[PDB]
Amino acid sequence: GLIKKVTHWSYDNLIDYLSVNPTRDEVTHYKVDPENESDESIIKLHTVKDFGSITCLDYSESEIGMIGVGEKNGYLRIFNISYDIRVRAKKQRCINSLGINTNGLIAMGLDRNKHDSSLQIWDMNYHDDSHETINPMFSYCTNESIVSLKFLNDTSVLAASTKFLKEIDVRSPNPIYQHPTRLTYDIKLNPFNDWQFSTYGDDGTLAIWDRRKLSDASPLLTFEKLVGSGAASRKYMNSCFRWSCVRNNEFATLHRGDTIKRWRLGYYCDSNIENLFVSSVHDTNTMYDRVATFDYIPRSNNGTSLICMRQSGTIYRMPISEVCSKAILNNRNSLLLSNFENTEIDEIRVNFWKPEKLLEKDISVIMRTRASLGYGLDPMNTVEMIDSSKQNNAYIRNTWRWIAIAKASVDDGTMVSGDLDLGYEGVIGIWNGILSDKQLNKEMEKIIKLRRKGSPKYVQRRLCLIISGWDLSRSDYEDKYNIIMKNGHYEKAAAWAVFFGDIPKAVEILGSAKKERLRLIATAIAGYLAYKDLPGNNAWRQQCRKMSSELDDPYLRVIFAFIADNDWWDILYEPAISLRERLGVALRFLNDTDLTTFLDRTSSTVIENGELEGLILTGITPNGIDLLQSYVNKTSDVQSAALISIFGSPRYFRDQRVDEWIQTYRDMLKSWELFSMRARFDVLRSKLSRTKTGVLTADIKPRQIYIQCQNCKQNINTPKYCCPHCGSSFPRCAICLMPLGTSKLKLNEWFSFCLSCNHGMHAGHAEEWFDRHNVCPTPGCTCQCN
Amino acid sequence: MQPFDSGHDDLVHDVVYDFYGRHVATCSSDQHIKVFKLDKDTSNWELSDSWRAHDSSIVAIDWASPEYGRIIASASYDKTVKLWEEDPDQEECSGRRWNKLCTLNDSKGSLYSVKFAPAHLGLKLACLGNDGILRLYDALEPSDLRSWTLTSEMKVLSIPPANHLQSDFCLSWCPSRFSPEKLAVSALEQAIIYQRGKDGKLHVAAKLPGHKSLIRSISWAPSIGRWYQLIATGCKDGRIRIFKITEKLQSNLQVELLSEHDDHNGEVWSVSWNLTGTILSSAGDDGKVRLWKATYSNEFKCMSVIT
Amino acid sequence: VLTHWIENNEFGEEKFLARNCNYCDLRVTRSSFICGNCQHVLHSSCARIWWEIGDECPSGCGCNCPEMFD
Ligand SMILES: [Zn+2]
Ligand SMILES: [Zn+2]
Ligand SMILES: [Zn+2]
Ligand SMILES: [Zn+2]
Ligand SMILES: [Zn+2]
Ligand SMILES: [Zn+2]
Ligand SMILES: [Zn+2]
Repeated sequence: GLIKKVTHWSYDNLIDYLSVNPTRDEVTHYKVDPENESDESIIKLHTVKDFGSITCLDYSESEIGMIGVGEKNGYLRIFNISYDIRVRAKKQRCINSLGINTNGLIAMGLDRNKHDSSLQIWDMNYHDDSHETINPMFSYCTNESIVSLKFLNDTSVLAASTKFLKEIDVRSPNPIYQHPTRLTYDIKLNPFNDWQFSTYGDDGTLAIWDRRKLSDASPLLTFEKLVGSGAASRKYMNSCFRWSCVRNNEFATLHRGDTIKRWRLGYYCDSNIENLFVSSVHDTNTMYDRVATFDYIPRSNNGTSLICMRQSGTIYRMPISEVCSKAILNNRNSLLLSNFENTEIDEIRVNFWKPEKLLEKDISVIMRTRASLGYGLDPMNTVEMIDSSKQNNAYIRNTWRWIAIAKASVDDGTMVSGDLDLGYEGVIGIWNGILSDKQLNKEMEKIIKLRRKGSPKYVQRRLCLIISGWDLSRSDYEDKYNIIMKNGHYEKAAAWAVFFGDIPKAVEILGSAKKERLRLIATAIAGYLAYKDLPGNNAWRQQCRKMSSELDDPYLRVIFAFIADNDWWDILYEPAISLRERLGVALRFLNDTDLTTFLDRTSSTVIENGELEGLILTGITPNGIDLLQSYVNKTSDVQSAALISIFGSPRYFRDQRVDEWIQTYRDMLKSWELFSMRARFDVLRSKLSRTKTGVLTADIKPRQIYIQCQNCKQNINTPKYCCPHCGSSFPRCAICLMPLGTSKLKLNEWFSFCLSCNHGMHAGHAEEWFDRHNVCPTPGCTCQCN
Repeated sequence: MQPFDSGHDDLVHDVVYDFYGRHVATCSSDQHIKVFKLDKDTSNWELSDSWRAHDSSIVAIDWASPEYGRIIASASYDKTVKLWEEDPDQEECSGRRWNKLCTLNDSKGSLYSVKFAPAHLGLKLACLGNDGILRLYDALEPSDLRSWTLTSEMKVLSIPPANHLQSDFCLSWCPSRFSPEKLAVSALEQAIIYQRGKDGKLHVAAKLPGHKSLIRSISWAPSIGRWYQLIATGCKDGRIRIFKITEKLQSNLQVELLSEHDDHNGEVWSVSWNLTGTILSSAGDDGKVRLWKATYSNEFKCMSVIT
Repeated sequence: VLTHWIENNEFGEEKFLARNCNYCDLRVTRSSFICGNCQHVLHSSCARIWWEIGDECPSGCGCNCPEMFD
């Protein structure tokens, strides 16, 4: 089987093909359309049959249709498809190779004859058609069997015998070189590099040769056992290696008749001669197995398709898949795709799941949008911004509400005074205690006795009520009820009334509401006041338990759970209600021996579960940093960890994880070009690293530059219009001729000193000058300062 | 999924984003580097500069951190590493916008991968080629960015690979500012994590097991603040191996495989992480790009598949 | 007046980070802004952007640069 691709014959975009069946009997001409993948593009035009057993084939590029056909008997049947002459050598033997040059020279590769020369070249315009034998214009290679030959140029020819590689010209009888090697079968020329060709041998050891390396003799490349055997045994070989016609330093080989490997080559010059080496190997499986030979198809936009002929002679068309070479991601969650075949690059912007929806739901772009909106800079502002957004961010709003409460407590002077700090602490730290016990107890009582205008741990429960924000008055409780009712959350108002115990007020609040369902719930709640003395296990409590099981609202769920049975333990473990309310109803109504167990259980749950609402229990402490670390492990949200841990870490405890989170968030803000947010984050870190004394514990950048005067070589200002150490005159502005002054920032107040030419102007003057100019305004400076 | 044509005359070998994400540089096999920028008005990629860089095909480029300026590395098959700095006062699309800085010729082999260091180690650099020798280049002088001095030289393979056998090399640095310096180095069927010891010389710290075939891409997941680090491996098999590296020779470190997916049925060419290490983009021989995320468990599950 | 960098004996990255703007963390070479109380650089564009919205030094040293740059 031989599929030979012929160009320069079709005026259209189609590519002509010449095919020989694997039994070596017929010659078929095709015209293949590259733009349609289906098999209808392979148009079978002509077929000439009964050509004995074909051993070689060639084509003439000068005139269209001249297709020489060889045979085993010796007849070199040269005819046209798009007359018919039958020539032969003077001695009848098998023709093993064939080449037709551009000018008209036609060579022929014969077997080994002692009294005849193998390589016989004649011209078509200078041959007599009345004789079967030929008139060899140039003859070489006596007593040798030439198995492969090809025309390099209009004069020279590269022929290979059974043992030598010969570069023989017609201008001189002396060949350029004769290299002794066995790999001398099927010389194929690279359509891009004219100095490179590839042969193979009987063992399949393919080798790429360089002509200039042999002329001077190692092969440029070798491939042990690459292609099929039978070179020295069978004269009918399937071409299982083809040079690439679409890009340089590439070729394709066929292995076991089913897979096709495209080997892409790399080249380096030791300094014209490039020492080749294999870079990448791409494997493509054919559509149908048992393929004998294949051929390339030059497609538009540097595409590749493979027309292949099977062992049965059936010809089909196998496209090459567009395999992605590189799929890089981005800080903005953008995917960039590069291909192994064409030039263009695919981009998936952010603007089985959909790609854009998955890139929009990732936490990277969520963190980017939150950082652009100003998340975490002010806790009350971020509670306001989260609450005025509907998605369903529940724990974030509650933990930022607690952070706002604790920051208001610290800013008011509460629980920062005394001999010990006790700032941003949690419920667990207050409850477990841990220099004298009486001294800390009396200063903690003094901490209680600051806003004064039957339990043993009353000097700790009150501190937990202060920390959690549950030390509010009953008139302010009525005001809070009015606020929650005005917000529209009637169920939360009812839940707070149930929490604070005034069940008739819960009935009054849920009654006369905007919904009929809330009125039905109010009637069910009111059916409890005249009912709480009942022993239980009755149909009303069963109905209330069923309603608690079935209902979707968590506030009414815990309302029904408290109404049906007067126990708080069904309320303290409900996760859908906020943990601040649960801690309020745990400090208000629970024995200390049970409150300690509840605190231990809830703290051990929230440390490992990564819940951000556990910061009420644990505070911003090392255990709070453990909580935030587990939250980062579960969620990959370093933004919230940074904005929470900056409140208490460098003020109180040096730990490496907070520094990692701060540096990561600063690099993320620089990555999204949010330099303003990074600067606000840095000044907020400096504000929140101040101790009670006032000493800044944050790490600041060291001092960078200072201004000299070159008359006393000192600083002109101490951390007037004259130098304060030598009295020399300061340089003036180049625009308004006003000097430098040394002793809410307006533009016309500081010099914008260039660090290259050392010439200073006022910033308003520099903006007005450098907007329409690009040179230093001083007389004799060439420095583009803007 | 709008495409843009890079304008190269040959294959495109490596495309990298910059730090800010608004610039891409595209190396190619026609010895050219084209830098593209994102216009905020037209919202389309446009060429900033195109220039002939090396004497062979360029296979890897990498941006430097912007605190060091606009520096683009370039490793190619002509055994050269060319470093390019952008001149601010130069015309657009002229070829003289990016000024050549150095040509590191210390490697006696055709290079495959160049990777700049993170922004906590210095202005370091890494190279690997078909010579088995790892080379590190530090720019120790902040006054001039041309005295690039070789500092570390570790041999990875015993012998250089054969002329005909194909082989791949890839690098990935550890971007953790609060951990000892580590380097993930892939050589054929071996993936080794180096570590900077107390003597200033790298040592073999941990080897990733598995890898029955060639390794086509190593990507270190960004250290967002977690207690574990992740390495994504694209092998010549179908396997996208994710390794959970826990660190606790300054510090010992353990390697545990987290996931191993055969969901491509071919060679995995490029695997790459996101900014936060949440989305893993794997491109394989099936023509489809598969995204991976972790939901409700440590094991990574599949997601949207882009073909 | 010539602007003189503080010759700080440094070893690693702070040698490179000495000559960097405190708003964008890029190298400053032309048209800088220098405070006197704190010795920190800014670009002219970075200073004209930051002082429209900020009040302290963007490096967070606690220096009120609109009132202490003299
Ligand atoms: Zn002076
Ligand atoms: Zn002026
Ligand atoms: Zn000047
Ligand atoms: Zn200047
Ligand atoms: Zn700046
Ligand atoms: Zn400052
Ligand atoms: Zn200042």
